[PDB]
Amino acid sequence: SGISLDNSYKMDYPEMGLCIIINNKNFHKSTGMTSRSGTDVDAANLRETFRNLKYEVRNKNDLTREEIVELMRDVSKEDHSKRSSFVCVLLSHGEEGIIFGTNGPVDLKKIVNFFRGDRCRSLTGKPKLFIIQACRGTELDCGIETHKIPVEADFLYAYSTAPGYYSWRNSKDGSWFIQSLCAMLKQYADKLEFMHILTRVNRKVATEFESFSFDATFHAKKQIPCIVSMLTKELYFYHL
Amino acid sequence: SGISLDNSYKMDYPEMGLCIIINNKNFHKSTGMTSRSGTDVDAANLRETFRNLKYEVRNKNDLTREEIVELMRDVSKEDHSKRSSFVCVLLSHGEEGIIFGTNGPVDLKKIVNFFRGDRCRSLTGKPKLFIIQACRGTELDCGIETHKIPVEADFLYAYSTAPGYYSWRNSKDGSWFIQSLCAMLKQYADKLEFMHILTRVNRKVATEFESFSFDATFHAKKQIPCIVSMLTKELYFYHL
Amino acid sequence: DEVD
Amino acid sequence: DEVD
Repeated sequence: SGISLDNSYKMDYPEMGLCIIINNKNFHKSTGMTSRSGTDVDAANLRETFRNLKYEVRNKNDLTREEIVELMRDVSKEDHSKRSSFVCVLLSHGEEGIIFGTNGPVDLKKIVNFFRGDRCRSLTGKPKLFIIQACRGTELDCGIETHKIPVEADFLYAYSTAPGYYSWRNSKDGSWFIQSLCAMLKQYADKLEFMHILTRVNRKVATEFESFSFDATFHAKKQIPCIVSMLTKELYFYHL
Repeated sequence: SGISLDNSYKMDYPEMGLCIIINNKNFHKSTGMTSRSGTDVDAANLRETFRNLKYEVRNKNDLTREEIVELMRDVSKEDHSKRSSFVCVLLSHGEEGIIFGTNGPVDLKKIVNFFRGDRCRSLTGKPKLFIIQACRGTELDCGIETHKIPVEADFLYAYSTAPGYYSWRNSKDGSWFIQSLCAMLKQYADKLEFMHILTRVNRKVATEFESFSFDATFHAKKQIPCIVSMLTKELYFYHL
Repeated sequence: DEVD
Repeated sequence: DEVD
């Protein structure tokens, strides 16, 4: 044949892959965690969005920390040979490095380790995307007026917010991040590379959103998401 | 005029901006830190590389933690009005969230806060790039065979390694990350967007490098860098 | 608006 | 090869 390049992930396997959405809305009383109003808007948006990208979407609601770990374990032990990629979406309370089951926390590193290059072989070399709508701390942004491959390779963490910061969720419209994510995937998934889509998501969140609160502490605050990429190639959701 | 788009940073200011390189090779005996052999290759590579991108490069060697903070403070208080961007390169020992002066550690967050959108106004809306060659922990990768804008917006952290992991440096060739970074900037800065350049850097490091050590613990280990983007636009180093 |  |  003629000259061949290689800087984009192969996305023309028979299946695009799984999209696991963990939607945690109601939390055991003993945890002391509030209900996450509007998260169902988010779960439903994501479901539709990723359906249109031809992912096999599985929605899960209100999982204990035990259920989260066993679900991720089981999904990682499936044969993904015919799938191009893996996507997992976490919607819950959180803190830096941490996501909450309905009855207590889960180390994010525990969840993602299941999918390490050496531990999930049918996903080695393929993009593993973790999209996390959850707090990474309690800081507020007050804004300003304007072997042979690493086992950690081929991961992408699309964080809703900067390290150390709260993440904002609107109980009517859904979270700022997920709203913006789905809109940008809708409009640009058939033409832009994923990092450039996520960059549009950064700008949308940074520019179009600002908290309104009766509490001065939480009023007029801003948010910037955080793209953490360990990808080794460009990711286009379409192929030719 | 005709229709105008806006998804790329304006990089046609009179100056591209500063490139501050902090090259820490020799450390006070009391710290117990080893000399970072090969880092001078790195500093020299970066200097040449960013010179060709028309940055005003300033190299600094062997700075105490005090000197680092006062340098960053002073640079942040300059008038960057005529500059398109800011780049800072840190070459030293480190741990997660932390970079070492010659006499002790500096919080990375302390350094970057100087350049927050509300604290450095002549850089508000402009890309602030922090390139960090330093350890983020002590994990080894054994590999597998194959107001109106947020104050944290418009930052890019190009980490040499994944969170929690060692970062590898070759005493003859320089560090894996910086070697790969400069090569990819050399070959692709006049045609690719910065995220796509950094993705090529991920792959180069992930595929072409593997440690050789007489010590079994540190032998045959791999590395994947980590792009952490809070950018709101595409960044091309050239303009039209 | 609420935080997570 | 050495670590930082």
